[PDB]
Amino acid sequence: FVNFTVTRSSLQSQCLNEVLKAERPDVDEKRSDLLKLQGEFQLRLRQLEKSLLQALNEVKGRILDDDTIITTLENLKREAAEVTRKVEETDIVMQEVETVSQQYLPLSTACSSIYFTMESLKQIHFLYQYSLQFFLDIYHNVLYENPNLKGVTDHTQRLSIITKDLFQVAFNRVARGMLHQDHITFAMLLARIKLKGTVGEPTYDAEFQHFLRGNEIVLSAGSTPRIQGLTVEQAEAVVRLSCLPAFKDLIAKVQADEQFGIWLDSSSPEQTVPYLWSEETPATPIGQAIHRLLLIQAFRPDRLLAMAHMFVSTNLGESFMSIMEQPLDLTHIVGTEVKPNTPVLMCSVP
Amino acid sequence: TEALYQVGKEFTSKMDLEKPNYIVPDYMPVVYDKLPQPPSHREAIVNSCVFVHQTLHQANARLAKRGGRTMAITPRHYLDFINHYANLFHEKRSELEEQQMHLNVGLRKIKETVDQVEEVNRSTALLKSLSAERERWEKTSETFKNQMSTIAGDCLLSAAFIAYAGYFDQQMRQNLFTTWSHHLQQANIQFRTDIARTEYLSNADERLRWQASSLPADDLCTENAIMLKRFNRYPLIIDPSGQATEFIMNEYKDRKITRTSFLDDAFRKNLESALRFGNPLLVQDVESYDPVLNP
Amino acid sequence: EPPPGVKANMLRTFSSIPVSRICKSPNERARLYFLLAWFHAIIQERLRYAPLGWSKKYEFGESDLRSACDTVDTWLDDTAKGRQNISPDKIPWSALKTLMAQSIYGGRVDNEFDQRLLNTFLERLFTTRSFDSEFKLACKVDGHKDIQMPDGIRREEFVQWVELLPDTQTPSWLGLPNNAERVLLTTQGVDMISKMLKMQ
Repeated sequence: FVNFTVTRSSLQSQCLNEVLKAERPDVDEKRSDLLKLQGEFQLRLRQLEKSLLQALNEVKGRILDDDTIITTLENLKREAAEVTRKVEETDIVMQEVETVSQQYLPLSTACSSIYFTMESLKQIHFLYQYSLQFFLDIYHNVLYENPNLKGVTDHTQRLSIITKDLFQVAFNRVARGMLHQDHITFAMLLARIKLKGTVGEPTYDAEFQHFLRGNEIVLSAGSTPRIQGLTVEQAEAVVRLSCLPAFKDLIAKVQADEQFGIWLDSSSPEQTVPYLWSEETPATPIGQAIHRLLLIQAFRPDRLLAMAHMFVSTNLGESFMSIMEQPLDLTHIVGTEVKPNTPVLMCSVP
Repeated sequence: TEALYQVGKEFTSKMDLEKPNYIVPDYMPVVYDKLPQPPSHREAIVNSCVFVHQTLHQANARLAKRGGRTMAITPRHYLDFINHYANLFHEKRSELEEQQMHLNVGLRKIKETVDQVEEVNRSTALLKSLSAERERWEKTSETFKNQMSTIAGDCLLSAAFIAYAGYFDQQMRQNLFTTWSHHLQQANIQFRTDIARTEYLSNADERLRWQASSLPADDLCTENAIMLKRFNRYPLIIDPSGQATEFIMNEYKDRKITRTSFLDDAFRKNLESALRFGNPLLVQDVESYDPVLNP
Repeated sequence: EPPPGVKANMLRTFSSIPVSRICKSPNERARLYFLLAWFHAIIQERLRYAPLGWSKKYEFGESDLRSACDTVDTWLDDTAKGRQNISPDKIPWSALKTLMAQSIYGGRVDNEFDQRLLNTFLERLFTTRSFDSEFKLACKVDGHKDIQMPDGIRREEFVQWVELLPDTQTPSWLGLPNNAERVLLTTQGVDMISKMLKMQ
């Protein structure tokens, strides 16, 4: 068995090269010429070393006896030195190429993360089968036929637009072939990926880690007290959420808030989640979104989805998920997005 | 375990696995119950081979319990493992002796040239130009004994990777190789942790030609190419993107490879031709495998 | 699959039906279509609350909507014999209501109480009162506010009204209690978590 599976590094290199070709064609061409030059340069150096060794191994008597051997040795050494000189020159030009291409690494990382999320999407439904060519078509759509790059020339703004449109188009095309109930889940993951690509935001590893699982925190009979105004399930949710440093004084904060009960019976509490987490520095709006998500999961699980949507709206924009509410505009998709070789599978519920 | 151990012993008889300076570890990673209490170096080698074979069953179990897709581990995998071990050991030993012979002859010729110039300007300039080569050759000749010592373990690990790691992805390949390396460490088997697998089992010329044949610049792809080059059993390629197909066709254009499929009407004829004229053949759609290839 | 909500359902309905279909000689026709769309949306949206919206999961689909549209066109043309404007009390409300009660959306009903509910929606929705300024499609959705009948007489006004509907849909839009979604929502939320946990 010889399995050709997509690795994260290989896909990252592919996407980095593709965005370099699209955005900086001169830099990409120079890079290609440089790798070809260094490949043949290392080839030549290896041949020269082998030839020098074999010339020493195939000479009889003494080296000085035959001047032809001496001339060949001198020529080989001269060529080796000058090819090496070209090697350092190519190395510095690669340093220039590398410092140019350093700017597009986060986009390639996001590309690899999005593709591997799409591959993992098959775990939640058998219908969610996606090839690498599908994600590459999405990436090509974002890079070459993006209407938002029509008049923009600054490389930084083009890269930002490309990064935004990558997430948007990926969600649109994947969710058109997903059950609506799963859409938010995909959006959630995309947000988390876009959450990792922000330099100024923290990791939120513990908050997401308690967001998932969570029920694994075993509570004894004495561990969970009886809080007035909350049910047993709500009380255990408060106890589990209190494991965080930010929610350590959660029971006291809830008890000290007499209006909290009103918020517990509001139609849309996710819109007015009260400030119940203790933190020394003010949380970012996305951090506030995760704190409200934790509070809602603890207190109003029936509205969790709504809060999750708000979380997406905080990370990816208000209109990120708005296309799914619109009817399927099949004309444009068939005319432009679907290749003749690609069948249009239309899978319907009963 | 008895059968695997005895097969390893009989098949590695031609192997030069004798290390009189080998030290038995206090905690021997024993997988063979009737392994001698003071094991020899060859006994440790074959015991580690058996451990490598059982590690694949453990890995298949681990992927099975997680819902992953596993392929059956068979004694033919063990036979491929030992065959590759013998072949790679012999190849590396031969290459290293040849390299040392050339280096020694070059060094003695340089020394003779120095004696000749002592007993003029052009040859002194040549010797000044050859000083770096002489230093590098002496250093490489010094590393000869360490390379000799690590040959056995390096070849064992490389053969295990060639035989067993093809179906699995990058993470599982790394896990299996790390497990085998750790077991060799517990068995006091010498191997190198610095050289990469692809660099060890392929040269730069082959990698450059593979890049010419449109093999993607990836470590896993290079490992796949090495497997496609050194295979004992005929390879089965899994590539949804299909670039492996073009890589094979590009690598075998000069030898007139023919593309066919199990579902094609002419396949049998094509196969017959490929068998009679000795030409490379590429058969697609192995999910519809025709058992006529069984012999 | 079924549209996510009433707004999406009605947008899909107005997108599926041609403009020339709705904008024929009787100016009132558009409102009828809007009414039908609303009715259809409500009916379909009651399937999501599988035990409560209807006693049984019925396959209210595009065929029923097309049949209802054909019936509306047929009887409107029969009554409004090529006239620009038809008086609202002259619209054959009895014909449309009976045909939708017994045949269109009606033949699938095998329960007398679901039939009573379908008759309920038809009686409330298809009357002359639907053409008033203060007609009320839904009452007390969030305790205080409610959904008004748009004051449109052309299709594009109704499409704008549907497009301006908020994103705060509740089962009270369908006549169901607001808690009828609670458990379902909770399950889906937990479901999301599981799916997230399954993809790491």
